[PDB]
Amino acid sequence: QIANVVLADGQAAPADKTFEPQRGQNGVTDPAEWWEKSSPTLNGYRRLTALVRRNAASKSVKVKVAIYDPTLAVTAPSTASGIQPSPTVAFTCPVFIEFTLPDACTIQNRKDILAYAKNFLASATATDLVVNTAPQY
Amino acid sequence: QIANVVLADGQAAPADKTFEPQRGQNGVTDPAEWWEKSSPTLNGYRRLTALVRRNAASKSVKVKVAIYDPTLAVTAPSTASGIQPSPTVAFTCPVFIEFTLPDACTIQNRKDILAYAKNFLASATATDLVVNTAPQY
Amino acid sequence: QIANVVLADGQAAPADKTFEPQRGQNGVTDPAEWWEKSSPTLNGYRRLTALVRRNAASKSVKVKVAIYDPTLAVTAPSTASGIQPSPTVAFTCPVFIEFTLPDACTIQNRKDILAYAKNFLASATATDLVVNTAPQY
Amino acid sequence: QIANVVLADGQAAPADKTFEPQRGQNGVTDPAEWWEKSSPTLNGYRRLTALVRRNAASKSVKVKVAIYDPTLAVTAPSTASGIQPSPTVAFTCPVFIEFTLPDACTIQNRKDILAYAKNFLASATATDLVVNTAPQY
Amino acid sequence: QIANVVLADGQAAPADKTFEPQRGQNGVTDPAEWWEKSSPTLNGYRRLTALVRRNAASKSVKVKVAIYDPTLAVTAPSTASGIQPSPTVAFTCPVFIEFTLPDACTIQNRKDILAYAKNFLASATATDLVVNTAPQY
Amino acid sequence: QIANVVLADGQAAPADKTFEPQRGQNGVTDPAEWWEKSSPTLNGYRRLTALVRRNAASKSVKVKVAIYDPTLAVTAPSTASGIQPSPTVAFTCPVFIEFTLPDACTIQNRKDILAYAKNFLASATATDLVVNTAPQY
Ligand SMILES: [Ca+2]
Repeated sequence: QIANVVLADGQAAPADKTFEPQRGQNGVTDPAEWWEKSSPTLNGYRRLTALVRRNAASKSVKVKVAIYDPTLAVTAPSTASGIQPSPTVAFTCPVFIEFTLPDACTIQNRKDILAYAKNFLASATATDLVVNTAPQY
Repeated sequence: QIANVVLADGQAAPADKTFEPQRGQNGVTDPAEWWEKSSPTLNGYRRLTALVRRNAASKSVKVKVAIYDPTLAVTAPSTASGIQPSPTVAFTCPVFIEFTLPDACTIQNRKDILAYAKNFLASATATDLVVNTAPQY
Repeated sequence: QIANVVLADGQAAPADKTFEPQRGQNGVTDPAEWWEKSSPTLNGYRRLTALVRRNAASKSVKVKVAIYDPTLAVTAPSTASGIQPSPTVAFTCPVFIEFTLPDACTIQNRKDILAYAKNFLASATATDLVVNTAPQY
Repeated sequence: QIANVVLADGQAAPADKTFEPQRGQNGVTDPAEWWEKSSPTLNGYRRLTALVRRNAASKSVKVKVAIYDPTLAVTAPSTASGIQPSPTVAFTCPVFIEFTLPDACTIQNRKDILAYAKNFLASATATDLVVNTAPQY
Repeated sequence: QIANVVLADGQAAPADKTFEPQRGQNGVTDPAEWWEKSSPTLNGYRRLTALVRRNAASKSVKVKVAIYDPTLAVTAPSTASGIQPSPTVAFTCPVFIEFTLPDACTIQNRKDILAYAKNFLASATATDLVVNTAPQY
Repeated sequence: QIANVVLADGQAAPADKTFEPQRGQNGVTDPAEWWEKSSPTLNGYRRLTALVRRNAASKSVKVKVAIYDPTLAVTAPSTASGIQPSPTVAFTCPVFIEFTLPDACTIQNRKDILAYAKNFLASATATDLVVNTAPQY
């Protein structure tokens, strides 16, 4: 069932960011969505989308997850020819994650694949890969 | 620099699977690759690919990671009209992970996004999502 | 083997700027690269590239080194958009250095040529040449 | 105006090599040139060229320096008794150095870039690079 | 990762020749290379290249190794007094070694084939073949 | 003169596999060949070919050696014909070795090059290279 999810950010001391749910997954067209509600306006909310859809062509199940972390732009009180500007997004950092699981697969295989993903993302080589934006020479 | 990466599988007690490197990332066309070497033939090797490529159109850096976990099929000593069969793959479970990081982003933003990914993948909602193949109702 | 390089800027009291290795050279095509990471964004990094490449045509070995020092443009919050733009580079100061070493080249000759280069660049005539942008009339 | 330049060669104790000014910088067309004039043949004169020219289109100042160190060779070793083989130029070790300084450039930026160049060339990584003939892997 | 390699030359008592790693294997494109760096000239460096690449079409792994031993020659014997003739490369003795291992290949088969190669090269028939320059009639 | 060659396979306790001479080399066109005769049928023989050939173009002498180790496919009585097929080869592991020896080549240089080859193939880096199919990263 759906409840908010708590993700610890990247710092010395992690600070838990809570994503409260906004949508349940309906059918396979619509993914379930979670919003952080940290900043005052919507543009500052961090987003989490998750969709489990069965693909009958491949006789398999797909799992798509997305994490959108937006950072707002630095504003100024005096905007040209008009009003003080509403807060806007300067850029946003996404993660996309896609698991695919065939129909003939084991519960053990699913646990294997998920643990491989989480342990790699913890691993220092993934940290080198994303934080330093560096290849593997 | 490149060294093998150790990922703990999904069990009661994790069993470390070691991926020894086979390729370094060359340019942006070619991703760096790691092979598990657990099974006797190649088809049983588990794979890990990682590529950091700068996309100049979006003025940003992309990071693509893939984990391929194949399970072999159950063979029989007597194959029709010929020889005992070589081990073949029955199916394979992949993860794909894509980070994108704009040029104007902070080291803090990169650490944030990676920690969000790893903490979610550890989270029980991600476990519900992949292991049980269940939506969020 | 690759390891960060520490160069001292020109001032009253010079400061050690450390170029951490961000990409190594394992092939002949693409040079090795070091990134400073003083500024918070990728644009503000100081760069150092170094390629050693055997040229079979001249039966020789070329060594190309480049040092890029960018001066980030002062970015103020927009007078028109009210929205401070992502940090940009107003201009960059490069050095390019090329050594060529023939196949019949003594270790002593290599030491000689590197010494002439470094001692000239330290020399007050090189200072008159680059710092004061003055020729020898 | 123009003055001869003395550089320390690479040895246990550096031996000052003096480059006499044999021609000064014409203007913006022909670079200034200095000649060591140590060897008895004109072959073994070491050379130094330096030119400072403002590219008005690019609104910048280019500074080009070159150091030419020749190594000679005779058909057969010298006897000091009869007519002996005149020496050929076996090879030449050049350094080329180029600075480019945009027109709206600080004197402090010029000092910075020259310092980065000279401190790097003194650095042991530059020594591993050029003297040892080994790239950074 | 990559480590220098020491080979015993042919003499009454073998003299260990150490090949330092001057460049590692790029990926699947450029082989790893090792340099002896014993002789004073760059001519007399002995070379070792090794590349391991999976041909995906042929479903196999190629392993290519090459050993380059140069022998130098001067126009006239050295005097140690005056300017002397720089040395030319008289000739080079290469070995090329290629293994191909199909994808469905046993680790025991790999051990077998490498053992056959090494034991043969140690064998006195290989010695009669290559050292003595005499075929098997 | 031709005589059988005895090579030791890689195992716990290595076994001497004897290649009996089955065809000698008396001409330059076709190499000499040795057959193992372990298996009962011709397909299961291990092969060794060796050609020493003077190349007048390069004023040199080439030596080509090849070792073919076939792994016979497990042949079970037909599931369809009920008739076990004649034994076939599922795959084969070759080694190819090429020495080239110029006309001006010292006996000592030949000993050197054969020694470098054999000692490298014995070397643990060669084992990491072929047995583990791993590059030098
Ligand atoms: Ca490396």
